[PDB]
Amino acid sequence: IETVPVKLKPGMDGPKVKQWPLTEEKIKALVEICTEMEKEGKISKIGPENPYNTPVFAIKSTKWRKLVDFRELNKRTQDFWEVQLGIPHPAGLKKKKSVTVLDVGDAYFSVPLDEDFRKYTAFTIPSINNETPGIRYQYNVLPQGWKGSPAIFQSSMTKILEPFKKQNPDIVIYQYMDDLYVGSDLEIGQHRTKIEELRQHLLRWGLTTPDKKYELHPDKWTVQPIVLPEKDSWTVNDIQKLVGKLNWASQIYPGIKVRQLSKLLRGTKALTEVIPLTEEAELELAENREILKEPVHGVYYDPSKDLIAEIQKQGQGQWTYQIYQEPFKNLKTGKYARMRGAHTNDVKQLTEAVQKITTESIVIWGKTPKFKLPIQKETWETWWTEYWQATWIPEWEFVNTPPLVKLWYQ
Amino acid sequence: ISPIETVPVKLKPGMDGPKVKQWPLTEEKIKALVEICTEMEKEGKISKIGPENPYNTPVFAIKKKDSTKWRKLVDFRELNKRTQDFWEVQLGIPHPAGLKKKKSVTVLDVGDAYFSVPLDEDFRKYTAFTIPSINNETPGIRYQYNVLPQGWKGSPAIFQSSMTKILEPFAAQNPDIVIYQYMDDLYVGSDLEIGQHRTKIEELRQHLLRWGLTTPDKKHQKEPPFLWMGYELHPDKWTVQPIVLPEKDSWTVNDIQKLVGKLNWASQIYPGIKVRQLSKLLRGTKALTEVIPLTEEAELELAENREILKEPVHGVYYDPSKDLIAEIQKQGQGQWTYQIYQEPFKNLKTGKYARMRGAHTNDVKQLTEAVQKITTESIVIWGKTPKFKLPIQKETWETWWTEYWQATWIPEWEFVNTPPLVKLWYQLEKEPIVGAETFYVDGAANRETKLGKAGYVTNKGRQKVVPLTNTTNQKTELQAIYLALQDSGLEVNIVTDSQYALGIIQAQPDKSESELVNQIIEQLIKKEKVYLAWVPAHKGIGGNEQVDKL
Ligand SMILES: N#Cc1ccc2c(Oc3ccccc3OCCn3ccc(=S)[nH]c3=O)cccc2c1
Ligand SMILES: [Cl-]
Ligand SMILES: [Cl-]
Ligand SMILES: [Cl-]
Repeated sequence: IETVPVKLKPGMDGPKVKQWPLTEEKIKALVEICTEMEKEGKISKIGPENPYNTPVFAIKSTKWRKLVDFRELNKRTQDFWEVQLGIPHPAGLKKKKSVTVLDVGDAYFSVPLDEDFRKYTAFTIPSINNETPGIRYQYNVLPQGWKGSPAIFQSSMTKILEPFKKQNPDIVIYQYMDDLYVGSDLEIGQHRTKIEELRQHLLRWGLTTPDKKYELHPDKWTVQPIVLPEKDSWTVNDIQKLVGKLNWASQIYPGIKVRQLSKLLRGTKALTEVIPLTEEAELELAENREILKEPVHGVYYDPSKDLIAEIQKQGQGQWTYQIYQEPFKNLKTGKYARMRGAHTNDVKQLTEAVQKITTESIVIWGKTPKFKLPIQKETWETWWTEYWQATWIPEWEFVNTPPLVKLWYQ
Repeated sequence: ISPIETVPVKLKPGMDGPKVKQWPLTEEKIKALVEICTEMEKEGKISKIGPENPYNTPVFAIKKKDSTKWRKLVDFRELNKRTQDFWEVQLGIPHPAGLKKKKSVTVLDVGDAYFSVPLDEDFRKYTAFTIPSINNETPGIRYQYNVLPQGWKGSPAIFQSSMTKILEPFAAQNPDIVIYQYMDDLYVGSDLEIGQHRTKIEELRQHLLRWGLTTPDKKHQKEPPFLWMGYELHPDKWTVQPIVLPEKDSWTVNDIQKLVGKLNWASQIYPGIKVRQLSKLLRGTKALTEVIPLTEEAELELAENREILKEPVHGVYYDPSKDLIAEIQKQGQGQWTYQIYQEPFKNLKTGKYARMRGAHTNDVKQLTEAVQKITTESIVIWGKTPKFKLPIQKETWETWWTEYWQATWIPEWEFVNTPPLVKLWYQLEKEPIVGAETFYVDGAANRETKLGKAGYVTNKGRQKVVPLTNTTNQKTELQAIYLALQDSGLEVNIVTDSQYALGIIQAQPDKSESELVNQIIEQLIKKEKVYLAWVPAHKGIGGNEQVDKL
């Protein structure tokens, strides 16, 4: 068929991002993958009159998979896939009991890409020790990881899904980049059989989904409540920490009172001294505990602002996160605990946590947040692709300031 | 010229060709220009044009050694500023430690390289120039370029693509011959017998000549050692070109920068080079021609470098069949040095890491940072990460990374018991110490007066307040803790309201740019148990209120 013209935002030049150096093992995998893609027409080699570039990576199973980081090109094509060809986000997918994610990225590879736009998809396969300038390619078809690919394919996808939507009018289907999110209130077995029905329907229509032998239950998605320490007996230190955390919580929840607790510790006492609480003091504790049990007031999602995810390392394979748009206005908080395993590199847990947070943010708001990552920039840039199993890549930055508030977000 | 296919070139969108003025020149200049423009036109690299072309570009004439040659110069700045961007030519160069030994290596220099590659026809009209009349009475000689002009934005990258395509047929016929490409040169290696290799070199030359590229004969072909990019490439070893550290009485900022540069350059193969003290002098250099004094530490550091540089050192080329090993040693002063080797007495390369940015640091964190720098470099040079040999015990590192706030990647490493070792010099208590005096400390200062005070009150009734001059609200908060570290037993509980001071100590540094923090570190090592606790200031909670009286 004829191609949909793609125009960059006016006055915006193409992506000119640097290629990271890669292991020899990963370079060879990329050369192999790209040689096959060139044979199938999906990509072609290009000359020096193309100045643009987009990073490429190799990820894994036992088979090497290629991953293009289209973050920059997506920003420079936002109008094309967000305004002109935007895909609306359903607000009922979060309400579903079970949500399954299906990879439908292979559909794009049939559809040709606008000839005048191919130059902006240029990527470079790096050489070792700067021996070679690099193998340079550009896409001839809609590339995976570009946000205009699902936007262009949208009408074909809506058509292929319509017969299944008619039969199953209570099933929510939402497309974000290369994935379909399918949510139903059915029992797990019914939902699983429904997912296979959709997989077979898509296969009947020519959409291979590599799901041959991700289940998410979003009913539990909420802002977790702050939990004050419960103690049979209380020391000066214990009251001190309790008062401090309550004062920090007062920034979020107004109405916290600690004046009675402050009086309970009087004089230059000893930290290990055991101070029993006053009747008045317990009343303040009981009021603050109930005040924190309720959710915050007036915290709404602003779709004109960007979502922000903050993560803090807690130890013993436990991580906590907050998603917000303005300070102390958390839209979502959670605690990701690594599935207990031998392999436990903090990078692996951080990488797995970032993927979990990003998927929830897609299901809840239809967009990804920008992460504040508690890791050194170079360490993450070196090792993040080792455990990366997603097709998208969120924005991120690195925080060099230790929090000092880790206990507070417990 | 050549039969190579021309790369299509566009002007930057919304721009047009360069229409620049041609200022007159002397008669001997206009003469030597025509003596070259007629010989350039003869070889087809330029061509006379008519008035229809509306563009123009300045032409100048200059000579070397007042030699017979009077080279032409064209300033293509206006065109270059209006031409499309191209793929960026090679930025970094191969490192000698990443080369693999070939039984024979040859170097070939391409002559007239840019002028031997044709230029896109539709783009030639924007390259026009003029040789002026003797007195602006005669008409000018309009001309135009047919090949890649020297000093044009696209010339370097179009040549490299043309050369790479030209090499493709020979490379397919000769799959065992390695050909490095770099600017106007080709570095050809092989594992063939000298006579067999010399025949393949002559084969490459003839192939390159049919494509229009001239190349030196064996009479003019160089021989090892090759002096490439400040290196010395020998048939079985590599090292840097000789370093010259000048002797001077007055060292200007520029001179110090050059000295620090040569020393960094020498550090890739000479182990132990240090540039901390010399670089510290550079801090706030400002004027490059300013004369700066030398610290006794700086002269000592420079003296040790001269001692290191006195004897020569060389590195080895890379062998993919052997392991890649990295070993790190702490030099002191926040400086580390490392070697990368596969065999014991020969190193592929060396280097050093300094944490200049952080005021407060922990040896373990620095070691982790240095590992990261080596890992990135190993990937660039060899395409893989090394097996590390580090002066730290597993229980020491496992303790640090377990409790560190950031995520850390600890690769394969084995302990090397070669002091200075890396250890945890102290550790704060995770819970308060029963049977220990509890100091409630506080401090403050006035910003205008710069006069402050630091004091404490303890649960046993002890009280002190000390005056401080020329201090900060931050320094006094650290002074309060230092006062309580002193005047206390081997086990002490310290309660502060300063999140700043708590943050610095909780990071558990072992060195800093503050003498006060260095003194606090000394106390923390000398103590047995220290628990540092924090409370909100001005909350009037317990002891803190009484200390706040200070
Ligand atoms: N000026 C110049 C210049 C000269 C040679 C270069 C170079 O040579 C090779 C070229 C091809 C394969 C291996 C090479 O090098 C292996 C190691 N090696 C090096 C030298 C000798 S004499 N013998 C030997 O084994 C690679 C890169 C840049 C070069 C620049
Ligand atoms: Cl731009
Ligand atoms: Cl450094
Ligand atoms: Cl002491």
